[PDB]
Amino acid sequence: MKDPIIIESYDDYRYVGCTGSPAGSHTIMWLKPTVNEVARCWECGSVYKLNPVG
Ligand SMILES: [Zn+2]
Repeated sequence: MKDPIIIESYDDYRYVGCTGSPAGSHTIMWLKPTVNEVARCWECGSVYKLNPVG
């Protein structure tokens, strides 16, 4: 929940899709960090972050 993984957004509130890793580890699933915030998986359990990017 610091800064684990980056999802390049261009919106403040956008979703993510992971499969665990670039190495295809689990299924596919969908989360949403926010510019201020973070979000956790349930399959890999990785936390993911949004960026302030415009
Ligand atoms: Zn995952």
